[PDB]
Order: sequence, then structure tokens, then C-alpha cells
Amino acid sequence: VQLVESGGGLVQPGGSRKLSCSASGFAFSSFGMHWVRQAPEKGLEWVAYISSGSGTIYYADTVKGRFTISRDDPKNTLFLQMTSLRSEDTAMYYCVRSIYYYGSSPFDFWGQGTTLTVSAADIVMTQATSSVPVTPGESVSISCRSSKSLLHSNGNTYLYWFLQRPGQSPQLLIYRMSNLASGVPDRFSGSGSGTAFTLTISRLEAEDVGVYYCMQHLEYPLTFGAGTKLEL
Amino acid sequence: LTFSSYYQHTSPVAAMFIVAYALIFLLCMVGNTLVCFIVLKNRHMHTVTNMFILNLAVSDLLVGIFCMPTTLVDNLITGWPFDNATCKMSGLVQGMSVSASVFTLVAIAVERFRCIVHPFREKLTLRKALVTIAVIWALALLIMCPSAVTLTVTREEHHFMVDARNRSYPLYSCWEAWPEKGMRRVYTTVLFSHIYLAPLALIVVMYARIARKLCQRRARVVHMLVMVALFFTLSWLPLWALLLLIDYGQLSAPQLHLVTVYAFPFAHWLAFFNSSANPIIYGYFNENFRRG
Amino acid sequence: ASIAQARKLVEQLKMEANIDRIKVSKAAADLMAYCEAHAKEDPLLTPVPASENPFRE
Amino acid sequence: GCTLSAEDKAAVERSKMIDRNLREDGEKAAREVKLLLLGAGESGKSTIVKQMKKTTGIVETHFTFKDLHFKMFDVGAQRSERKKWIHCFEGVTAIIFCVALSDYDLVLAEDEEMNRMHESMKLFDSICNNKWFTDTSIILFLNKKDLFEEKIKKSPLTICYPEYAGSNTYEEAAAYIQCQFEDLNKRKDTKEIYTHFTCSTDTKNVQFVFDAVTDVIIKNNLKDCGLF
Amino acid sequence: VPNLPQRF
Amino acid sequence: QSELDQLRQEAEQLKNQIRDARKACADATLSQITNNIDPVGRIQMRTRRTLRGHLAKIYAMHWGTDSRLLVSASQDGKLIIWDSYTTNKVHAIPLRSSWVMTCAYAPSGNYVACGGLDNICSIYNLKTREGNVRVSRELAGHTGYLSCCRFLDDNQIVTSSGDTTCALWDIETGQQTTTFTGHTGDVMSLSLAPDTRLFVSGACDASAKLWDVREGMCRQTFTGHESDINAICFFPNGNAFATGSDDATCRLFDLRADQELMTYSHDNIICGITSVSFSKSGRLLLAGYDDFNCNVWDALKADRAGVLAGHDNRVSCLGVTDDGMAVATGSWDSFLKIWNGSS
Repeated sequence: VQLVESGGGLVQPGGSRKLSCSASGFAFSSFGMHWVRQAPEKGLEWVAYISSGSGTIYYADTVKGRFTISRDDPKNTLFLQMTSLRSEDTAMYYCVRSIYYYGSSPFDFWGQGTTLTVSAADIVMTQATSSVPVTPGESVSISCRSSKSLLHSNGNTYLYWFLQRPGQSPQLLIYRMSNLASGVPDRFSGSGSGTAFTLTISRLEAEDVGVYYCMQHLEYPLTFGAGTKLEL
Repeated sequence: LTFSSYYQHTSPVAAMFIVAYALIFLLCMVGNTLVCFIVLKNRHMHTVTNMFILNLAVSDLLVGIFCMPTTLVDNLITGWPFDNATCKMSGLVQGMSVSASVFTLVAIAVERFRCIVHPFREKLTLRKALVTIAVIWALALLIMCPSAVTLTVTREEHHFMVDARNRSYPLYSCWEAWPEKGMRRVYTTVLFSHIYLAPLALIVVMYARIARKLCQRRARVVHMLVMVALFFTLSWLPLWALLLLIDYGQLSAPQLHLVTVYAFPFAHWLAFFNSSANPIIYGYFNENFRRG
Repeated sequence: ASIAQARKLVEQLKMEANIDRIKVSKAAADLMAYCEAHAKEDPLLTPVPASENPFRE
Repeated sequence: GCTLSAEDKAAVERSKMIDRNLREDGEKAAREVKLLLLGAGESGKSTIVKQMKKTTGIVETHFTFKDLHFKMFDVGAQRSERKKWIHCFEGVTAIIFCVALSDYDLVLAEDEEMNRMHESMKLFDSICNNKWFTDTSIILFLNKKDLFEEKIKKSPLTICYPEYAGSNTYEEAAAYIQCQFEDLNKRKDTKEIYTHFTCSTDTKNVQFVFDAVTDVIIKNNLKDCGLF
Repeated sequence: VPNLPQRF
Repeated sequence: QSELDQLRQEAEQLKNQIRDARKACADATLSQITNNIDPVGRIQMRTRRTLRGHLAKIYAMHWGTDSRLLVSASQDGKLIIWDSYTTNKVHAIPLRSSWVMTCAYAPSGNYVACGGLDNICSIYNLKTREGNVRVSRELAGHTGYLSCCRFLDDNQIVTSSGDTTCALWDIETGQQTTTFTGHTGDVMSLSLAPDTRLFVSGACDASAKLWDVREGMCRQTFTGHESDINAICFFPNGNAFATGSDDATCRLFDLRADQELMTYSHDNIICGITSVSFSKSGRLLLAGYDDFNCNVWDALKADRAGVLAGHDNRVSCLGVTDDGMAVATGSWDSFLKIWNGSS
């Protein structure tokens, strides 16, 4: 599994720029694909989404009408054509694969990121704590709240936890508020009932420092938390 | 000033007509009930082509219940439709049934053409059966909606039917009371095109194509298709022939009397033969019912 | 040859015969006891209300 | 409304795509001819499969002839109960049954008076009147006609057919045994036996099997069309 | 005049 | 020779001794003991869901341990994994050999197995980082068609074949750890015990054999059927099992008493049984027949309790969820149907 993106650089405001994402090592056509941006020294922000088969396409409000997301299944490429770029678009854009079926683990793999620089009713996920001092060996619990109840009638609570190590792309830790992602040690656990969720990291160790983000997957304007930083 | 009699035909010819319509009656009911039972009794043999036979049997049952009783009494012993809405409803239902039978013949031929030339291509299913039966019934209703508003039981007083019992009741004609006379002529022409021209052309060209590829007991199939086409042509031609004669040519008093008293009952006899020949042809020679 | 097959067959029969068998009444009683002990936990035998049925229409 | 979450809707879309792929695969498979290859051990079926084109399970050979796609299923490697798996081949277009004309003389390995040709006749009787093959046609290939012709000068058919009352020439004997094989068919109306004497050139018998499957396809279409 | 036998 | 005749006489004597011991332990039939118990009502089930998409005769199905997912094979070269709650197709696995006769679901949910006329039990990995399903292993070594397969864990699977043997495999190495021999006919089905320390198999020799998985020996042999045993299932307790046979009868055998307990046969039933399955508490024995419908049996009284008549062809597959919530039936009409009772 590998996602590599290119096409960034310095773009004059009001211009256009095409972002690409070459996939390798997995069945690209079977995965829905997302674009997620991160402004410099800011939190993650979901941009667009194209379904497996290009059947369904969603955009964030701040990009609707200017950004076009398309995929080329035979050559395993994901595109994001951007037009009339504003300085508010200065961010690093990530290619996120996401497959959906019963028991699936969406948002599991993220690309490295490509930097774009422009030179001049949504659910609100709240992470009140922005920086928590930690010590290697103890347990740290990260809190999260949502404006709406994420517990659907089917019983799933669509809450996601991500870890972004310094100078690295985010990685999935917990999907649907209870399920540990593959490759994640059992030290990470998640709980909460409908609107308040906590992620406890028992026996914290190094390389777990970084920003922890909470994402909801109940309604498709997907919203991330501000991000809780863990400082050693 | 006229003093006719209710009974029109003399005893021997009248009895011949009742007997002949009785054979048509018994053939139609027996065959169509047998077909309906044989298709219903198996859930597995509910193929779309079988549902076409179900629709054809239903149409023939409606023809049997509707067409020959009313048509036979229109010219055998009564000579007048009763009431005002009765004439309208009788014309409605009999035309509905006739158009349904002809269009289900066309649909059966079309399904046969699909199963013959493109077995997997254009794979027709139950939804196709529902769509085609719905469009057939809608066409049967719509092609006669203007005809269902001109069925006026016009007052024909000073005309009598004093029989041996001296029946006292004013005559009626049940004529197409169009806003102008010319509407009936164009209605007859468009109905003739819609019933005996376009369906007939479709049937003949499609069976010709099927027989052509199959000619490359394969001959017996060609003979069966040719016989079916010849049946649909010959048993249906005289009715519309005399109808067109009356409508356009209008003949003259002697010829008009001759056709009204003789030709039309026989022409209707030929046309109603189709609903009774349907289950012995499409049922026995289908052979899936025979093996069922 | 078939001699080895016959030796295997008689060894298998000797192994089967030496087992200990309980009375059929005891086994019947045990089956009845298991069936009645796990009743009211059998959705097919005792249907559940539509609220608790995950296959409701 | 909808009462479906975003992930539920995405899963429904994935299921719809799976259904579309299944429909496409089903159409592709329906646009195919499936033949079941049968016969005795040394019946020449291997030679036949060579002319058309690890585990002793099932062998599928896939070949194309005149824009018609065939998949023959050699099953002679299965030594288990035939009645326990023969129903898996209900929908085959035709059954290719190969017998050896040279086996009218050779006796079986058991050598218990059970002639090899008699064993082939028993197998054909079992297959032809099987409950699963009432409407399946049989393309009978009579193999090894040349060496049968060579051997017909020495030993006549009296050894295998005590009832034979014809000259020991090749064509009369071949017609006799072909008629005997065809006479085992108790369903002469529902199914047809296409008997052919295999030639050295492949093209002749591949053309024969193509013609036979074309005819049976037309007959099946006629049966589905009410005709026949 | 408009008297006529019934249609199909 | 003399030695062979003496061995045959010894075998006959041992068989007579076994029969005499069985008769001695047979004093009261289970039907007599249960005559005073309250019969179950008319078990009525409704088709809650219909799973469509298969384009040929379905031959096997297996429930996942979560009572929500199931897998089915239908000889159209497809292994479909269904979400039974929403009828969604989770996976559609193309098979190399379209002659599949059996399928299985791993209790962990990570693997599905299938096999058939190719004599190969193919293991499929469902949880792969590539997002698709690949063949993890292809077990070879059976000289007959693969007839049944059941996972013991993620690395052990026991298969029954038409070569009159059952094999316990080690999936990691792809080698037969143990081979179970003794059946004189094609083995048509096996059922693992709840603790997976034993399993029974029914063969075409009209006999069922109880095997020790670890030791590899035939502990017990049960007879009584007059034709091939096409289906077998363990009682939920684990001390009994039921067999469905071509002679249009189902029979309940117990292990401890080493003999038959009851026969589930009706005069109106004349077709063989293709699948059997017990209820969650074992009070109901569900059996699929060739007359297109599945008959529900009062397992303790041999009285027919209900009929599951919803299939237009032979009902070939059966299965009750681990929680007893529902029963799924597969059939040659290319449809699966989930059934459930109503309050």
C-alpha cells in the first residue's frame, strides 16, 4: 500500500492547479478516495470524496464550485482540479483511501502529502484540550465532544481517532469509536456513548507524541477536531 | 312508419347461428380454462412467455364473455341494444378484448422473435412482461376512448317490433354520434391501420425473418408460423372488409340489407373463432404444456 | 493383501467394542434436560418480539 | 426519509457495483457452450481433447471455433460415486461420449467375460437414460476407426455380439455397432444422438461438434419459444 | 340512415 | 484363505458382540420417555430476507459466528459473502473451479474455504491490506471431490472427500496432518463438535463415524440408515448428532449409548435429505429435502412441527445462526432465504 501525490507548489491567487495521487500496492478501483487538507499549523479539514466507481461525489462547502475530484481507475490515479484558488487554500493535501462494507475500516491509509502555497448545520467536533503534558509510562486520556449524537439507529457510533506524528502523515487508530485499526498496539482504546468520547493510551511510550484528531463519519460534511497535542 | 318484428332470422338459420356460437363458446371456455389452470398450477413454469399465454387466455375469456353474446343478439333475435350505458359499456369491453387479443398476438410473436434471434441479448424478464401487458392494455383503452364517447343510443321512435306477442318498445340504432360525419370515416381508417395493418405487417415480417434463419423438424416450425399468419389474416379479413365497405362505400339499399342480415354475422363468426382457436394452437402445439 | 485390511478391521472392531455405554434412558433424559434448560433462549422455538428481532420487516 | 448513514449508503453502493459485476459475468457465462466429456478409460478421449485443443479432479479445456466459445469438462479422473456428482452437469449443452471401436475384441482388465465395448455400452446406457440428462443431446464419437478396420479382417463381431448376422466388412459392422449404441436411447424424442466417426484431421470433428451444438442450441431456443 | 351493425 | 476366513469370523463375532451390548444398553426408547412432555406448537416461520445475485444452483452456505454474515457458493464460479441484515453483498470472490460443492466460514471471520470437483480445498483471506480477497492456500492431496470442510481455527481445517477419507489439514504448511480412513463409501458431510475435539462424518456406506481429531482414530461407528448419508449435524450439547439420508429419513444418534435414538420419517415424505441443522436449544431439527421445502421436526418427539416452503427447486443448504436468531436455506433455484418466527 502506497499513495504518492504531486502537483503542489507556489500558485498565484485566482489561478488553477491540478493535484494527482498515484496509488500502488492495493486495489485502487475498490476504494473510495478522499482529499484532506491541513493548513500550516492548523488542524485537518476534509475537502472532497469520490466513491468506488465514481458514482457518488461530495465536496466541502468551502471548495464547492471550484474543486473537481476525479479518478482514473485503469492507471490508479486520483485527481483534484482546483480553480480560482484563494490564499485560504494554502495547505498540505492528503490522499486518503477508504473502503466501505460491513466491518470495514475506512480512512485506514493516508498519503504523504503535497504542499500547496497560494501567495496573497455541520457537526462541530470539539477538542477543548489542545496540549497535554505526558510522561512515558503513565496513561493519557484524550477527550472529544460532538454537537450531534454520533450513535446511529443501526448501533454504530461513527467516530474516528487519528494520530499525526511530527513531520508525518496522519494514521488511523480507532474506527467507529471502539475498533482498533490494524497495526495499532492494544495500548490504544476508545469509549464514549453518544456525544462524549475518550481515547485512553495506557502505558504511553515515545513515538506516540503528536496531534490526535477526532473525525465524525455520520454526515458527509466530515468534520475534524482541533487536535489534541501530546508533548513529552 | 315501420312495424318490424323482434326476431330477425328465420328458425332454421337462426338455430344454425345459435349452434355455431355455442361451439365457439364451448371451445373458448374449455381451452382457455385449461390453459389458465395449466399455467397456474406450476410456479416453476411461470416463464415470461408463459405469462404471455396467460394474458392471451384472459383476453380470449373476455372475448368469450363479452363479444359473441352481445354481437349475436344485436342481429339474431333482438336488433337493438338496451339501455343507454349498456351499449357504451358493451362496445367498450368488446373492443378492449379484441384489441387485447390482437396486441397479445403481436407480443407473443415479438417474444418468440427475441427467444429465437437474441436468446441472451435483450434478455426479457418479469418486469418486461408487466411493462408489455400494461402498454397493451393502455393502448386498448386509449385507441377506443374517442369511440367510447360517441356511443349514443339514438331515439328511433315510430319504429316497432310487433312479434306474435306484439312487443311495444321504441327502436334504437347505437350509432357513432360524432360532431361531424367525417370523423367516423377517419376513425374507421385509423382503427383498421392500428388493428389489421401494423400488427399484421409486424407479424408477417417477423415470422418471415424467423423462418428465414431457421431454413438454413425445422421445416415444421416454418409451417406452423406460416399457418398462424394465414389464420390471423384470413379469419380476420372479412370482418374489417365488410366494415370498411359499409363505412366508406355505403353500398346501396339492397346490398346494405344483404350485408346487415347475412355478411356481418358470418364475419363476426370468423373473427371470434380466433379466441377459440388460440388455446388449441398456442396450448397443444406449444408442447411445454403437453409435457407439463 | 486383504489380510492387513482384515487385521485393521478387527482392530477397529475391538476398539469400538471396548467402549463404555450408558443406558438409552439416561441419554434420553440428558437430551430432554438440555432441551428444557435452554428453552426460552431459543428464538426459533419461542419467537421474540419484533423490537428484539434483527430480521424484522 | 432514508434513515441510512453515510457508511451504510456507501456499502449499499458497493453491493450494487458487485451486483453489476455479477450480471456481467453471468451474461458472459451464458454466452458459452459447456460440454461434458465422457467415455471409458482407453476410449481415445485424450486423443479427442488433443484434437480440439496435477490433481485427478476435473479438467476443463477451453477452445474457440467460429466465434463460438466452448468449455469441455473431462471428468474421467473422478473414481468416486458418479451418482453423487453427476447432477452438477444438468445444464451442459451436450454430452460428448467417446467409445473405442477397437474394444469389441479386447476384454477388460478383470477379464471376467465383461467386454470393454460392453462396458462402454453399459456406461452409455447409464448416462443416456440418466434423470438429469433427459433433454441433453449426446455427441457420440466412434474412435479408432482405422485400426478397427485393420482388426476387422481377423476377428469378427461374433465374439462380442452373438446375435450379429452380417458380413465382417468394415462399414456394415460399424453401422451395426452404431445402431446398437443408438438403440440404447429410450428417449428418442427428447434427445438426439449425433454419431460421428472421428477422422485424423481435427477440423472435421471440430466442425462436427460445432454443427451439433449449433443444432441443439437452435432446438433449445425453439423449445423455449413454444415451437417444437 | 345511421343504423349499423355493431363493431368488433 | 484360512487366515482370511478366520479374520472374517472374528469380525462377525465382534459385530455381534457390539450389537448385543447396544441391545443390553437399550431398555427405554427416547420417544417413550418424552411422551409426557408438552409438544411444541406449529412452528411458523416467515421469509424475512431473500438474497439474490447467484445465477446457478447454490450448493453450500455457512453462517459466520457473529450471526450476521454468511457465505454461499453456487457453482457459477462465485463465492458471495452476504450481510444478512441488509442483504448487502460484502464480497464476491471468483473461483478458479466453478464446480464448488462446499463452503465454510472461519470462526474468527478472517477466512472462507471452498472446494468441489477439483479435489482442492481453497482458503481465501478476507482481511488483506490490498482490499480484495486472495487465495491464501490451496490444499491438495484428496483423490476424490471435496464434499465438506469446516474450520477448527485459523490454521486447521478438516475436510471430507469422495475418496472415502477425511483429512485434517495444517493450513500454514498446506500438508495433511492426519488422515481418517475407514469409510467404504464417499464421505458426504462432516460436523465438528462444539469443543472441536471430535467430529462425525456421514458416508455413502450408510454409516456415520465419530473421529478423534487429535488421535486420528475412529472411536465409534453408527449404522441404521438404508442409503447414503448426505448430511450430518451435531446436537448443541455435543453428545448426540443427527443424520439426513437418501432413504427419506433423519436419525438421531447418541455417542454415549452408541446407538440410534429416534427416526424422523413421514409417509408423505419420499425424497432424500440434503441438509440437517439443529436449533439453538436442540429442540428443533430442521432438514432440507428434494421436494423443494424444509421440514421442521420436534427433535424430542419425532413429530413434524412446521414446513419452510419457499423454494422452487431442491433445498440444498441449511444453517442456524449461532444465537438461534434465524435459519437460512439455500436452494438450486439460485436463492437464499432467511427465516424467522413471529410472536
